[PDB]
Amino acid sequence: KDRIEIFPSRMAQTIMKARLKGAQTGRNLLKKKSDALTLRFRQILKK
Amino acid sequence: QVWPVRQVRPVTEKLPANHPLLTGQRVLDALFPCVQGGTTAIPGAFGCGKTVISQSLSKYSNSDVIIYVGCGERGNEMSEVLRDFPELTMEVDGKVESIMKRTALVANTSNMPVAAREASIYTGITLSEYFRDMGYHVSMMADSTSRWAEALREISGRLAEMPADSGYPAYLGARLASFYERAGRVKCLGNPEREGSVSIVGAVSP
Amino acid sequence: YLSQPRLTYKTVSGVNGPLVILDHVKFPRYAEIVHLTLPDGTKRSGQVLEVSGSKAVVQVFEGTSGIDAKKTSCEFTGDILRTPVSEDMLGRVFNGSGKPIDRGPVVLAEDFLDIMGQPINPQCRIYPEEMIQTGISAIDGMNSIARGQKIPIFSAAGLPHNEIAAQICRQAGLVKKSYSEENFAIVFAAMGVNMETARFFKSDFEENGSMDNVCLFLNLANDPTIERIITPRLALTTAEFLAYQCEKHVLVILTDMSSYAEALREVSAAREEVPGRRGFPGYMYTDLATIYERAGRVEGRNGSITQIPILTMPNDDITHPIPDLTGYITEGQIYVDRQLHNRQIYPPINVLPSLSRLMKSAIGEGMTRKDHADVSNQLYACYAIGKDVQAMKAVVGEEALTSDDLLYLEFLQKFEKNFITQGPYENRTVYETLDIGWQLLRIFPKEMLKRIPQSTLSEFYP
Amino acid sequence: VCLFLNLANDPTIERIITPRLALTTAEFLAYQCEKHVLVILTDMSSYAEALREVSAAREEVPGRRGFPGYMYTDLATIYERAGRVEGRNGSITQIPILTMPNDDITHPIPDLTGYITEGQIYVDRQLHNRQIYPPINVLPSLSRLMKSAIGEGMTRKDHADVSNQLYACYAIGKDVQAMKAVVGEEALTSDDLLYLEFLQKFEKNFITQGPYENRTVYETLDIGWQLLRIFPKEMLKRIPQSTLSEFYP
Amino acid sequence: VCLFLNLANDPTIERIITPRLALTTAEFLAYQCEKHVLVILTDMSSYAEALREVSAAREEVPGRRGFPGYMYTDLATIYERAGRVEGRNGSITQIPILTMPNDDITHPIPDLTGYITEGQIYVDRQLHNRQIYPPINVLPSLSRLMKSAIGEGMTRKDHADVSNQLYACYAIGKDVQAMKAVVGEEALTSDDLLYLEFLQKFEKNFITQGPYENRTVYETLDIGWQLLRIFPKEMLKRIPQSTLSEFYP
Amino acid sequence: SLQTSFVTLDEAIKITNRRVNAIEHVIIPRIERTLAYIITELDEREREE
Repeated sequence: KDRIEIFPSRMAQTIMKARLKGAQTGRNLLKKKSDALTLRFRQILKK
Repeated sequence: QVWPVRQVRPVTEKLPANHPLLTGQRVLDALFPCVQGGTTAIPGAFGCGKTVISQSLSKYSNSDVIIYVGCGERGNEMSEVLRDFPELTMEVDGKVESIMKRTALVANTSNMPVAAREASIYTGITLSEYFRDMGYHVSMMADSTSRWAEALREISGRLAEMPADSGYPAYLGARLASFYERAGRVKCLGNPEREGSVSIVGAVSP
Repeated sequence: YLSQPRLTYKTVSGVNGPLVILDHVKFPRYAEIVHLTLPDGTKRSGQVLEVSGSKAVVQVFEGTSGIDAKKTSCEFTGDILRTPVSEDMLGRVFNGSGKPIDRGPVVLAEDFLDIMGQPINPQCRIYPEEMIQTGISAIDGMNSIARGQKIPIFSAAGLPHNEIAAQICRQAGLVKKSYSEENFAIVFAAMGVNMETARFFKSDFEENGSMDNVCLFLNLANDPTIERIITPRLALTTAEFLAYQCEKHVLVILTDMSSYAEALREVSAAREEVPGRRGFPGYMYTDLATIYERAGRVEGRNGSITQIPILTMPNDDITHPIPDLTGYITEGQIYVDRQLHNRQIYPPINVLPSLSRLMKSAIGEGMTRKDHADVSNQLYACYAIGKDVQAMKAVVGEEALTSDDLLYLEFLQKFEKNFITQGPYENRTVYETLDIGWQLLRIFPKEMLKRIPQSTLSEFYP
Repeated sequence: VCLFLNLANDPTIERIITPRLALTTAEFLAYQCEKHVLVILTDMSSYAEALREVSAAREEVPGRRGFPGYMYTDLATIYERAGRVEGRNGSITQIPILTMPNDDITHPIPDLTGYITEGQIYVDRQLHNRQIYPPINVLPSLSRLMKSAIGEGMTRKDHADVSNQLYACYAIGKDVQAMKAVVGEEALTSDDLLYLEFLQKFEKNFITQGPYENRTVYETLDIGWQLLRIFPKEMLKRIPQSTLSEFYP
Repeated sequence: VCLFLNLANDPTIERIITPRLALTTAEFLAYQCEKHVLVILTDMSSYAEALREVSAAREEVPGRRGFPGYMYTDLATIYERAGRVEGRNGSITQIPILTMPNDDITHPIPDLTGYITEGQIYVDRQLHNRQIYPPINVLPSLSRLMKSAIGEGMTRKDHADVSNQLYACYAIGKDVQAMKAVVGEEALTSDDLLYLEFLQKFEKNFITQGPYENRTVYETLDIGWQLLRIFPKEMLKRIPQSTLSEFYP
Repeated sequence: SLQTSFVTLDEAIKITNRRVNAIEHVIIPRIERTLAYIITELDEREREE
């Protein structure tokens, strides 16, 4: 399971590169959303 | 004298690393010490001021003789070095001595024949070994080991040799091991008793 | 010189592919040129490739079709390929081999030169100091080109790079400080190109009154490969003559060296050398180095040479050998992004991944202006922040934004509206670009200009 | 002490001959003098590199990563000279030391090492980053001879089952730690806390050891029992009940 | 039926001749007796292997993966023996079976067979793992039926449209299945649940079919219509309006 | 009203943090390993040729 099941080929490489970029961007946006929610969390907890 | 470049000059014996190497910089001197006769590496990507490290080494060091070496440096990038390096200054009893008579430069551009680029490193280590048998403390710096490596790879490809993992031929590890062990502190060979050593630092372009 | 008569042979041992085996040759030379005469009366030319014993093999540029085994003949120049060169070559066009394409006469040989060229003594190289005006806001303000800096451009296939090159050629020039622009010249070289984008060049460069300082070379795709490999060296040698033997500053432009690499693969396959990485000979690195490192200033001369080649990236792969090695032996790069082309922005330059290694010396107070570096750095940083803020808006919504975020978004929008877009003919001066940058900067309030020293802000912001 | 030296500056090709001479000496001492001999080789990676260089010069059929195809026979020849022989009190023990090119274990060198020897010890760079003097990863380090010198009469009755239970508990600990790395902390159960405590005490006491410390096997089993007592009696599914009654208190 | 039997224990060299020995008899029966023929071949991978044996023995320049270059022309030769012909009756229907090296669709043999045969039917390992007696993946499959099965004398008018709609629906269902593997069930809309439910019903009823269970074509189209009725009529975009009014209720 | 909103807020926060950790510590290492394996296999094919 530690290796995604796909035969080696150039287009496997391209597809995996694209998926890597998409996953990285999605992680960044999700971390941002968590940050904004935590900012609101702290702000309403001011008092 | 004439001495083959691929042969190690013999020595009477080898000695442990005892004396510490000094640099004017505080951080490198205090927390990550070097030794007289040690081996160091440092990245060499663009945008970092390793030229300042070169100047700090050349101005201020326990050593007395220095060798800058080159194996292809993108033309103008080492043209800057050739312009600015001879203008540097020292202090010896207040005398400027900006001639840098403690440095010898060996440089190569990209268009020089591959053999020259490959053999520049061995030329440098031969010269440092000679000036170490003189009886001094010597220091060497390499410009970019990766470019030497790809020059070696190209020379191998010219003769149509079996490529190893990631294309570079099998010589790499053994050659680097030999090259780096060529350094160290020793007692020189000769009737007047004396001693010397060879520090070394190298660059890596990941 | 040569005083002995030229020789002729008819011994043809055989043919294999584009090569021709001869025999019984007295002291053949390595790369000496020869001519061929088919029995039917056609003329041809070729270059000696390999030599062994009394045998000598020769490649033919125009192809080996129609060669007769016993009724052909050949002649030996007895010498290496030389070029006629002269300063009056401006206004002309050629086909790589030097044969004129337009209706002009043969070039008078003011001098003969060896096409292979020579290496340059590193001791004489002088650090580039000045900057070349290009008329493009992206290339001049956001980035820069020094007198000697070798800057390639990457661009995937099917994107408008020839247009960028043509506009650069049209609007090239020097900064007017107040031995003027007459010293500047251009050598344009296009290889392996369609018949379209060739008529376009030869017409448009004529339509804008600039042939007085241009020396142009064309080599269509259907031409012999040996013409393709030969041409760029010819261009470089004429550039060297015009720049160093005569005091000129020369801007060389090369297009699509990937086809040059293809021709290199061709000649390698002909010689039957074992391919390596991705079917490319290992020594192609040193070959490209030979085609490079013909730039920079030299002591004892007031001239300069500056190379700006273009490349076709296969499938947006930075780790492909061609762009990777080119980066290893060049001092920066300018990117072109597909999304910007889809956004109908005529200059599609994406200035974020691009970088020029010699900014610090190309500009300054004695140069265009003192505030230039500060303005450039501030513009880059705030654009990065603006892209980040658009990403922020992608989720957080417009109502959750601050005034600062609105400033960043508006600045970004106006920036691609004005700073990037130029038009196919708008020749902007450097001062004009800096003025536009200042106008865009004024949108932000005074305090946010963190990258701007206070004195410059007082001088220019009001 | 018998020493055979080879610095890196010596000719590469001589390294191919270097080990066989030492092995011949070991055989002589073992089977003509009844000397119990231990043998150590610093780096077979250099041997593999030199053999690769020779083969590349000889244009021989390549294999994985352009290595010579016949390392199997060669390495078997080098390592086979070990064990004991009937009617003689000599013996030979081999302890080579291998340097991986990097963290990978599927590189051909260790892969062909795996088939030969009846076990292997593993050293983990991560544990060395934790400043543990013997940074040993137990999990990838089985020994194929845990049968003929273990049990009552050799070391002690309750040895093998203790080893197996410790292996299982450590593996479960690694699994739950991986789960905690993602799910969080509040979602973990009591048994997970017990396993984490077991890991912490096991790494603090068992593997940790002085540069000169020398523990007997008996106290090692005592420490193992002390660690095992943390869990309840019923959770040790890897141990028979009789031993549990015999040694738990 | 006429059989030719070449077994694994026989010498491999005669495999080069065997298929032509079959096809010559086939074409004689198809063009000198006007008898319709269904000719079956199987495991062409062994035929390609025999070609590799011969090529390697003859030291010719290898192409892809040691296979000779002209084996493309060879396969063109061995597959171009079907189709009707005027002035006569009868024909040949060619159905080879192809054993698959690992599971790489992009292996040379399947690729070159893909450039010659008009279509291909695909057998999938996942379906066989999930216990489906005809484990066939519709997605990679394709044939040239666009002009054959229409309805004017063939099955019926709505046939091809129904088939295309089912194919599109299955593709979207697999897309939803991929979507569900990422996020939880909460993000599912009504459309996603509909698509998943359709996927299970289609897999469990349409494709699932025991041996000897002959099904009429009209019955298959009726089953497809039953599957289609699950979705409300608005989302069936491919269907022409007249057919939608006629058959959906 | 303040604390009632706060409840839903912290629940959404914990969910998002859990999702972030899940994306970070699972998918990316698998992708990197797959890419390395693919590069190795293509290198092997080229060497054999």
